[PDB]
Amino acid sequence: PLMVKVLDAVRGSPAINVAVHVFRKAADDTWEPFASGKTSESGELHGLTTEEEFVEGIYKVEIDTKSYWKALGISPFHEHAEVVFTANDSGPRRYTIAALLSPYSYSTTAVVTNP
Amino acid sequence: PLMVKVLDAVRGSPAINVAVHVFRKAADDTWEPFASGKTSESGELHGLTTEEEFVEGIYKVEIDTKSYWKALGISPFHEHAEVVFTANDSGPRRYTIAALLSPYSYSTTAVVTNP
Amino acid sequence: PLMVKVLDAVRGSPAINVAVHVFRKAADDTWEPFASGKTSESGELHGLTTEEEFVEGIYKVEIDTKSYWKALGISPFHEHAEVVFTANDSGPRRYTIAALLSPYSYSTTAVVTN
Amino acid sequence: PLMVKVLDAVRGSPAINVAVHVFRKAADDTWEPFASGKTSESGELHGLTTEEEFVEGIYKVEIDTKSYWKALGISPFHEHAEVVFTANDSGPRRYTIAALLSPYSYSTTAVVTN
Ligand SMILES: COc1cccc(OC)c1/C=C/c1cc(Br)c(N)c(Br)c1
Ligand SMILES: COc1cccc(OC)c1/C=C/c1cc(Br)c(N)c(Br)c1
Repeated sequence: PLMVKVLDAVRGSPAINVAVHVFRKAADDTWEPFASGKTSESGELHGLTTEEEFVEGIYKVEIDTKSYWKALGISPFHEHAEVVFTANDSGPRRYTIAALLSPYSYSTTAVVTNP
Repeated sequence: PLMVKVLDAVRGSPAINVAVHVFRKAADDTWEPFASGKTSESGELHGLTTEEEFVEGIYKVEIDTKSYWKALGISPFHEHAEVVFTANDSGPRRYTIAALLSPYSYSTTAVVTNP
Repeated sequence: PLMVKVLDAVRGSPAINVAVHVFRKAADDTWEPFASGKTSESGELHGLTTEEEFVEGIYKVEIDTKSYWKALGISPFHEHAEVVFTANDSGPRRYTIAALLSPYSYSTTAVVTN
Repeated sequence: PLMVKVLDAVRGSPAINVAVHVFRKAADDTWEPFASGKTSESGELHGLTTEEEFVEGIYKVEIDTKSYWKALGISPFHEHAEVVFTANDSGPRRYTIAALLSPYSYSTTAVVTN
């Protein structure tokens, strides 16, 4: 129900080995760790959560772009890219969070489908 | 060897039923029709060409964004999005041309892999 | 030393009257208010800080995209757009943070000049 | 009535000295030269046309991205970036075409104002 896709706008490739941390806003308004992983050789990260676990809430998907660029050699502008959204508030949906990375820029989109 | 992926930044969905026309620059410097198709329900268009057919050259992938937006109801800025690139000049590669559409904007990227 | 520019990809216009909040990361890892404002008719927000106050550190620029879309009667995906970066003195002097907004997507870049 | 703004997503800067060629679609469906120039130090190109000359029609703005990247010693994907649009009098008066460049990608938007 939650997938992340990351592309590299410099290389024209998937962004591989990108760390991703997901948080969910708690009752007390803190950001609780929810899940985490790394993108694959295809720039994809699946298996973050289950439909049972992925309840309604406000989620933050933090993509560790700095760590990606620095592992490359390369000094980027942003600390990370954070994507924050309400999920599942009209029932369960499947979410793909995509990001396209450059050293001083990124774009992000969502694909939301109703299974 | 040539795939096209189109997303809709307004709806948060694949861009379905988008017409795509591919041209290849000829010896005489004209743009010859090469292939064409429509995106699927997943916003993807496969089956445009074969490795045999997809020789070295300068290719133009014209994504008919205006027709997409107008079929929607909706009056957009651009006539189309054109993606022009040299392909296969270091031997065969697989190319994915992606576009993310809004009424007054688009972004495009390439994913190039060596099979 | 710090400017924000916001554009609207649906209407082909500056994004006007967008709330923007800037925070600086404190020693205890919390985010403290730094500057805020609303974008102008040109989608710009100037006058956020001065050279004196804008010291090296980690800053967050939070753009209230949800309220922007809702005011236009459009349903959006994101709660906000967040741009988090380090200001570094050995780089050029002026930072412009730009964002290009759509309901389910945004783009952001930095223009850092001398 | 027509301005072009080009930014560099790798270096976080204006894209300076980029060649830009503007064409207008002729009655016979060919593209005829209209205006050209090179972006300034601020990544801008002004002075392309006048209100008198910039009549309704289909225009193409071709940004020579390949030469830009090659001059920086970087290998790029695209031959150029093409932006094709109709100018319509019943819309706002001034058109700004912006582009944000990376070696294997670009973004473009229009800001159309009165
Ligand atoms: C879900 O997204 C995908 C899934 C599979 C394959 C894909 O491309 C090969 C994509 C592309 C995503 C994408 C994201 C952003 Br942001 C921009 N700007 C662009 Br252009 C494209
Ligand atoms: C008219 O545009 C401008 C005028 C003055 C200053 C500007 O930034 C400092 C801009 C930004 C343009 C812009 C274009 C794209 Br395409 C994307 N993706 C992004 Br983000 C931003």
